[PDB]
Amino acid sequence: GVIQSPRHEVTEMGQQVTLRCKPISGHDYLFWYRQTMMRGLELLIYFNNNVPIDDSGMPEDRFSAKMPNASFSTLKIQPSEPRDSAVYFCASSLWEKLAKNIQYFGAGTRLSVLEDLKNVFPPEVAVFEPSEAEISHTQKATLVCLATGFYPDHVELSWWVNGKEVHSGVCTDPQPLKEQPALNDSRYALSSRLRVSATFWQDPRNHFRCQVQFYGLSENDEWTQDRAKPVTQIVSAEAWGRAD
Amino acid sequence: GSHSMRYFFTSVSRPGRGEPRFIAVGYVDDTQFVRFDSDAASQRMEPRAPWIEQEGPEYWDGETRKVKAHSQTHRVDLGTLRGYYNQSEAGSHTVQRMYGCDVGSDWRFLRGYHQYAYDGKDYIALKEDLRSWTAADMAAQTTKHKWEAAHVAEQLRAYLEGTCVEWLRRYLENGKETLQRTDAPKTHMTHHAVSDHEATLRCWALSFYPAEITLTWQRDGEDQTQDTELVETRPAGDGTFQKWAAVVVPSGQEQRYTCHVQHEGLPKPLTLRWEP
Amino acid sequence: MIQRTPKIQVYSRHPAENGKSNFLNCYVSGFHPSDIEVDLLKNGERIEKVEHSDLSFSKDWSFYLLYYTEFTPTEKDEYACRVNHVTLSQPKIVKWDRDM
Amino acid sequence: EVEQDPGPLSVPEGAIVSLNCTYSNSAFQYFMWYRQYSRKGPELLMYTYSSGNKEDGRFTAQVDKSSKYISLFIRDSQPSDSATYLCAMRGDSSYKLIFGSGTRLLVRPDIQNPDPAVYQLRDSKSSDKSVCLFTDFDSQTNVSQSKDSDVYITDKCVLDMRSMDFKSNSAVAWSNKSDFACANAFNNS
Amino acid sequence: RQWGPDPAAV
Repeated sequence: GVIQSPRHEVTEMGQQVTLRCKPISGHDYLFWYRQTMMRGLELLIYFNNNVPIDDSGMPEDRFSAKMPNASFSTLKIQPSEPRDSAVYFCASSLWEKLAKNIQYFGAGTRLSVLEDLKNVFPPEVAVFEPSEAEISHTQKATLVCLATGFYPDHVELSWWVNGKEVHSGVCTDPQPLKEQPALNDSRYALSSRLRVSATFWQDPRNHFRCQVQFYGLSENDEWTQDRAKPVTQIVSAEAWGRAD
Repeated sequence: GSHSMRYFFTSVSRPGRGEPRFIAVGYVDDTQFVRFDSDAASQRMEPRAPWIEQEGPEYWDGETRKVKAHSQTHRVDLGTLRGYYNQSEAGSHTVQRMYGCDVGSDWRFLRGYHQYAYDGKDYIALKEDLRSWTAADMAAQTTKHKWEAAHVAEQLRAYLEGTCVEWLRRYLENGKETLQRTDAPKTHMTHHAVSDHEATLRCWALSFYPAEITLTWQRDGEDQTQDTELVETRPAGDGTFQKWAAVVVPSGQEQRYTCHVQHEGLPKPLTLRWEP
Repeated sequence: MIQRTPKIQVYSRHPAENGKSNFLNCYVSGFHPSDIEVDLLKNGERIEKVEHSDLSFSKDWSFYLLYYTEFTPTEKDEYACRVNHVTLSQPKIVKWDRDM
Repeated sequence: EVEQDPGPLSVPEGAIVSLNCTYSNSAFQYFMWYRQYSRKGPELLMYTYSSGNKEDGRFTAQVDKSSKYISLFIRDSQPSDSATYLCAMRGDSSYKLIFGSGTRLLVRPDIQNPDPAVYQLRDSKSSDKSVCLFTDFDSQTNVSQSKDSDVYITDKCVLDMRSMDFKSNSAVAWSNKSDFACANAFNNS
Repeated sequence: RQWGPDPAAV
């Protein structure tokens, strides 16, 4: 389907941000939307044959969209500002699908434009092993993963076992909650959960790993604090099978 | 009397310049009220009758983006059609569309229509019933299959039976002293000799609205079309119209001929005889 | 892939009176395709700043247009409409005949 | 403008859910509903051209152009119906959609075998630090916020080894220190 | 008022 990039952008306000979209091959309509994480989408603009048709929703100022050819569209913000943070969605269609109200959506660009990159923090991540009580109260075994201390909030948590990505038994939180709701802009935490039988936990061939992808600074960004550049990273923790 | 709303669209490809030329006009009856021209500077639907001027910015924004979007369709149609008929890219070609709504004296719906032409010939038309298409051609057949698959008829039927006839009523009301006025024709007659045995009588009708009139020469109370010539009725330029009708007669007996003038604004049909 | 030559009617808006203000019309119709050129002439010389209506078309798909300006007819001044179009191999002139 | 109540709606599985929107601009003619899981794109559900009522499976969408009011009903609602629901509409002049602000829908799992149990778990490495998970508890149970700022409680969440369908709720709380170690969490509503 | 948002392609 529709392909967007980047999937994630964290930057300081003042910076030029550019978002990109490739519609589905053959689609001659393309839409840019924005969703501020509170509400519904709004249409920013759409194009038909690379020509802008409805512009209504474009901000009066730092926003401009182009479609230099049928396979490629950009949306530019310059300069960017914190109020710009949002999930920007691209979509495309064809007449015959739009007549039945059908469009095809990209996976989105998630954008945080921050005032001070000095607030960016990677997560610390830990794994917790199944209770010495649970195992035989229930005959099932649950691991807990706990990502803490991160800003901003662009995190993706996955479980792997024996080195293959795991879905069943996994419940990761719907929302990452504020470590200090006191401050509007505050560090975040998030948990997940993996359950298997007591018999899978107890056998020693089994490598459980909580993998947390964090999105933060990139190569381009300046940094001069004493701590490590809060770069986009995979942070992870680990645990092993055993009948202890 | 009955009424219509019609839109006319023309795109002409132009190899070696950048875009097709695209001209759109709208009429209610015989009076245009809207235009768009892809070469003009405004790039907006423009008003051409005082009564659409009262429509607000939503309407103008909406009408202008529908008409630009329509010319975008025709951009694609020009290239598709050159391909259907295997034509050279060197040549300039024409796409025309017209669609509309008639209502009767009671302003209820009578019929809708949507017709399409390539190089000045019939391509496809929505049949009366608004469910169904006729196609001139095998190129037109594959478009017809496209249109059936995408339920084009259905949307057009809803437009034509709904919005269209509805907006026609709304215009007839707002423009009533312009659209619901009849300008009865000012008539007169001229004489010129052709030959020894022959002279021509020309019966005139001027400043009438709407354009329909019937001009007929009788001879001793009876129709006379043998040696009768009507010119195409023609715009005066002021919103009114003009037509004349001529008869070729054995001269001397000019008085034996009567011109007969029928028009909506004429309580009774009008009779005219040359008095010298 | 087909052509039609324009009909041409030249006429005034109001009955012509020498020395009185009026509009000279040239109405071209029946033609296809749409490009045409039309000049109004005063004694053979082209009148500058003519205007025209928006291109429309009839039932048979042929085009029509009204070209016009203000003018003030006189006893001796001749007027005419000059039309060129792919179906013509040189511009066609039709003179205004005020009885017409 | 399109007014939509934000909710959240919390409903027990099996319940009929009703969602709606009102608008003010006549000339909206196409009315639609989207479902959006959290962190994903909006998925078209149902779409009604001026046309009153439109049934599909457990979903029915309706439109009343007089009262400018639009609705979606979901029969026999299920946990996987949990999502925010958005209504969107347009006229015939643009493909521009106007959306309402969304309604968040929670369908609470029906726990057949509730087992209100609080556990502790070992940190994977050299750390006498850890968390207390409340699990296996009931759908009527609201895991509410904190008293002080030095414990952190995440909301409940719904885990399922699907096709082998055993469902399960779990919260998590934690603190840096002994002093509020597996102490009160207090559920109230 | 025109039919819209736009006509289907030939």
